[PDB]
Amino acid sequence: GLVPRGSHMYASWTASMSDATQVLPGAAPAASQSFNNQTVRHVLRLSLGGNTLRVKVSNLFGKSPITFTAVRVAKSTGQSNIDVSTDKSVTFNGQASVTLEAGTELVSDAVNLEVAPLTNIAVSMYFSSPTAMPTVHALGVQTAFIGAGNQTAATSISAAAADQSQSYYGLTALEVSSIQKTNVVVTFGDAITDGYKSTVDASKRYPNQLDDRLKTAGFSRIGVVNQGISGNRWLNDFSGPSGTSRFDRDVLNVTGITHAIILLGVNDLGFSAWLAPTQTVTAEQVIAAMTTAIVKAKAKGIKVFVGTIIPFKGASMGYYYTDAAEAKRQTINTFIRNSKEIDGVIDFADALKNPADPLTINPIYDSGDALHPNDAGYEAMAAAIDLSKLQ
Ligand SMILES: CC(=O)O[C@H](C[C@@H](O)C[C@@H](C[C@H](O)C[C@H](O)C[C@H](O)C[C@H](O)CCO)OC(C)=O)C[C@@H](O)C[C@@H](O)C[C@H](C)O
Ligand SMILES: [Cl-]
Ligand SMILES: [Cl-]
Repeated sequence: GLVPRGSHMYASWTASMSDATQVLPGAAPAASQSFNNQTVRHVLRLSLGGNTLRVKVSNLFGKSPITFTAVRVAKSTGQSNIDVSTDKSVTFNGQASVTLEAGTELVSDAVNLEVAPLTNIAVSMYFSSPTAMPTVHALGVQTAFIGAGNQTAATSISAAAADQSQSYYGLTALEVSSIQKTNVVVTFGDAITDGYKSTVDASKRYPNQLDDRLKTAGFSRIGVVNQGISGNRWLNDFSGPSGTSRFDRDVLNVTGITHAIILLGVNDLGFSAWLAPTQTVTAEQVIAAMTTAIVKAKAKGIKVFVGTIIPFKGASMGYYYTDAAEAKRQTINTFIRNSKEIDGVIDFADALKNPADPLTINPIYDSGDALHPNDAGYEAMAAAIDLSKLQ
């Protein structure tokens, strides 16, 4: 019959936030990016279409307030170009400018812009004042465009090509409304979820390719949002807040979440040889963190899938991969494969391993560093997933 007409918002695109000034123990301080009387135009791919949208901005890791002088949205026509006929003001309690205190985030008013799944929109921000922006999604795998003055409504960004970036600045979610029954699948992880080594501006991150499979199969109302952070660890901050500490924000609190795919831990194992020797952790400590996350998500009624840790022998031997890291990987994967608490295993390790040597990534899927898949490897990750799990 007629679908009940009550409208609801769903996360259509997400980006997990990191503090660009946070560094490893003993490391030299790191400076944040700043803007001063400048516009940043971001581009992002929507997983879910619908009738209206809203924008979530962030000063989560600011050390002082920031003021978004203007925020605008439009359909992207490639590079920095927009369809000016679709340009809309993004307001916050009716105001075009909004100030976020340090440590806070804010979702905008609804914007009347009809959008389709797997299309790109541009979200443009003007900062009139000197604005420090430590709150970023560092690894965007996507070009952002920076220019002088308020260009938020301009057809393109006029600037030098050296002013571009591949990060997202203070932009963390895009939510879209619909009356239809809708699933939201959150992919939670490290660089292998974030999509490091996939082709920039090509939407070839593994969650993008999973999304492609869903829409090709007809499931336009099953969305996939990305909560990976390159370099992320369960148990310790850097890169990004620890997985344990960000799970509530980046998984449980995602608007409309129904399913989660968790793939995290290789950095907990790999960082201790050299990057962070004071932060050695056991497989048991990783398993305990996973357990608490699984319990929390199941209590919220989320379907929880855990991926096996992909082989990584050859990845900076002696300085990331070690015999100790391999032993812990096998203990963790045994735990995953035998868990009766999770709703299912997604065996990424089995899908991507080298048939000639199961401790290495299949050479046809190796980006070249023995750790991160290439586009074909991210395609193979997506292909391994039983879409019945996401219903
Ligand atoms: C899964 C995940 O999240 O992955 C990534 C981290 C991972 O890349 C860490 C490295 C290994 C280190 O580099 C190894 C050191 O280099 C060894 C040192 O050099 C030895 C020393 O020189 C001897 C001197 O005697 O994994 C690798 C490459 O194996 C996530 C993220 O950080 C990627 C991001 O940073 C890319 C952005 C554009 O920055
Ligand atoms: Cl599966
Ligand atoms: Cl399938």
